[PDB]
Amino acid sequence: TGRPEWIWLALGTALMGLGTLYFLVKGMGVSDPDAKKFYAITTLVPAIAFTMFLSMLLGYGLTMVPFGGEQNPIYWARYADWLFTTPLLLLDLALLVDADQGTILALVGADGIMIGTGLVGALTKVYSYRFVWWAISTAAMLYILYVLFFGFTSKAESMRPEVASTFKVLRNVTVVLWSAYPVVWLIGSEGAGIVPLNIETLLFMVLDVSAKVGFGLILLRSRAIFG
Ligand SMILES: CCCCCCCCCCCCCC(=O)OC[C@H](COP(=O)([O-])OCC[N+](C)(C)C)OC(=O)CCCCCCCCCCCCC
Ligand SMILES: *C/C=C(C)/C=C/C=C(C)/C=C/C1=C(C)CCCC1(C)C
Repeated sequence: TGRPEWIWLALGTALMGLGTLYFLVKGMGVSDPDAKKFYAITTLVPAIAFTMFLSMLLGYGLTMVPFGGEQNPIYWARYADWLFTTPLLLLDLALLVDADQGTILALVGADGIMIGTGLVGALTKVYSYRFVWWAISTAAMLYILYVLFFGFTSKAESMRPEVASTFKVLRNVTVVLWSAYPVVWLIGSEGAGIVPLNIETLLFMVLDVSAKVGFGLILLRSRAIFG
């Protein structure tokens, strides 16, 4: 009966599910208050992803948008996942380096703009204006990456070296993974239409699992989260 990207939505669901269960069991077993905060934020991340992957697998979160002369499938539920999960990831990073309150507000604001303007782009009917929204979104993304690379690293230098070195691995993972998203959007079913929907779903699933479960495994096994 159903669409060919179903298999990657199914594999996504299973990996986000097992990662959530694993983080939950390890988290409930620790007593340190600082570690526990990291566990709570980091378990919630793949939990939200699991629910959105499951919804899309069962045929929700999907709409048709007319552009370029034809009717194009667009998965909007992805944006509902990212709207909450991307700022939770940034909060992990900010807590790890003791970032200022004003910095966090600015980053979460920027992140909201990135996801909101990405979604507006995805839903826009005049082909060339899709890319105006994409460009605004990518600018907001680049501001985030600049602040993580220059501002957060400088804050990390005032921490003990094992905290600084955990931050640097997470930072490097984040910059590499996050910088690929605007490229997948540009060339896939939301932008140019070159890479088909099934392969695009495969790419976003690998990126998402790496950015959430991978990131999580690295953070939650470090000594850096302990009080
Ligand atoms: C990360 C941020 C960096 C990117 C920022 C700028 C990059 C340089 C892009 C400029 C190229 C476009 C200029 C052009 O060349 O001509 C103008 C083009 C004609 O468009 P129009 O005749 O429909 O009316 C438009 C008139 N109006 C807007 C009032 C309705 O202005 C447009 O629309 C607007 C489309 C341009 C903005 C989005 C850039 C395209 C990005 C990549 C596209 C990739 C293709 C695979
Ligand atoms: C768990 C999900 C993660 C870590 C997702 C990150 C998603 C982005 C960095 C998305 C960025 C986008 C742009 C830069 C422009 C166009 C569309 C967006 C949402 C895909």
